[PDB]
Amino acid sequence: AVSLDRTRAVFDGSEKSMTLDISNDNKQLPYLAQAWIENENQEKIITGPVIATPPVQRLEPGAKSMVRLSTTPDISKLPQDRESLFYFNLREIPPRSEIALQTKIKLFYRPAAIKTRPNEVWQDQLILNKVSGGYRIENPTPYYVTVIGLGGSEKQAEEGEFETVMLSPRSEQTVKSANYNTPYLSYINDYGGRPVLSFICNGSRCSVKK
Repeated sequence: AVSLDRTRAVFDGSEKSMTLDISNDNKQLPYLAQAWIENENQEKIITGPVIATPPVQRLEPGAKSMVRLSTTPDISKLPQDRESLFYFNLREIPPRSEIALQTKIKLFYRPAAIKTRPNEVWQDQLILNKVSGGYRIENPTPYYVTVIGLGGSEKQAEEGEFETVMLSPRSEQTVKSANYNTPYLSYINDYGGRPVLSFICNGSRCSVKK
C-alpha cells in the first residue's frame, strides 16, 4: 500500500537535504509509514550522518506525503572522492486490524567533488577483462555501479539469467559467464532506468563503444 517515487536515490552533497515522496495506494485503510536509514552493512543508524524525518507518520487512505533526508555535520568525515552507501527503509504498519511489507532502496551519498552533469554517463568507463570462467568487470569510477545483465546481444543482456552485482567505487569483481564476441552490459542508472552498453574487445580487454 505504501510506495515510493523511485527505486534508488542520490543525495547530492552540495545539498543540505532532499525529499522523497511517498503514497498510500490503499483507498480505504490508513497506514503508518516508518522510515529509517541504514549504513552500508545495513545496520540501522539513528544519530547520523544521514537521518530520515519524520521517523513515523500516518497516511490517510489515498494520501501523498513525504520523508525528508538530511545530513548532520559529521557528513564531512565521509570520503570526498567517492560515494558512500546508505539504504533508505520504509515500513507500512496496518491499523489495529483484529507480512506488512517494507521497501529498501540504495541511497548513494555523492560528495560535491564528484557531482556530474545531468545525463553524462560514467558507466561507459567500465572495463571488461576476459578471464577463464567469464569476466572481470573493473570500475575505476568514484561511483557504485549496479550491473543487472550481461550477454552477446542487447536482448540476451536484458533477458538472460543474472545475479546482480554492485561494484563499489574503484573496485572490481569477477563473474561466471560464457564468452561473447561483442559483450553487451545492462546496468541501473541514477534515475533507476536500465540501459545497455555495447563493448568492443581487443584481445581480452573490452571497453565501451565510443
